[PDB]
Parts: sequence; structure tokens; C-alpha cells
Amino acid sequence: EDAMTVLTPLTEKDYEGLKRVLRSLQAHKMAWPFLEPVDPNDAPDYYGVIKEPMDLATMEERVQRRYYEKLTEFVADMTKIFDNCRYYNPSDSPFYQCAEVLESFFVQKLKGFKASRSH
Repeated sequence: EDAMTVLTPLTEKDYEGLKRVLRSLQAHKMAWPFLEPVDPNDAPDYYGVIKEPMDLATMEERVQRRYYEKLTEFVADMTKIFDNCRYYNPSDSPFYQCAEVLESFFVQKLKGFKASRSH
């Protein structure tokens, strides 16, 4: 990561752009498994093997409450969604496939956000 991502505090303007990126992810056709916390009936072993769960609704609450101070911290929560999914599920499963596509889409949107802060 560049120095601005790591060290520049998130301003009010920055937070309007975080809100946009998050709504883009929530609207993507492959986002369904990640909108809310994993339900233990879809997986009774999930919370014994993933010790730091994350989901888009928890990120939304943190954005609304101004939890994040630096962009790196926001990026780290989003990446945990995709890393948890690729660790838990086999590489041929549809859950794994959703993580591949959504992460690539997140990177496209993140690069747009970074450009907009610096110019």
C-alpha cells in the first residue's frame, strides 16, 4: 500500500466515497453469501474454524459509526471476507467462485476511490 492509504486520515468526503464502494459491493449479483454473518445451519463447524468472521452488514455498521480512521483498516476488513471464504471452502465450490469475482470487482472500485482522493 502507498503512504496515503496507510497514513492519511479518512475525512468526511472520503467517508462518502467509502459508502459508495460498499453499496456497489452489496448490489453485485454474486454478493448474496456475504451480505450478513454466516448462519451456523449453513455451517455448524464455521465458527470453530474461522476465528475472525466478517460480512458486509458488519462493515456497514462500522462505516456508519465512523469506526475506520485510515483506508488500510477498511481494506483489511473487506479482504477478511474474501480470505475467510477461500480458506473455508474448496476451490471448486460456488462460494469460492463468488469470492474470486467479488474481490476483483472490489479492487476495480478501490482503485477508483484512491484516484479520487489524490486528485
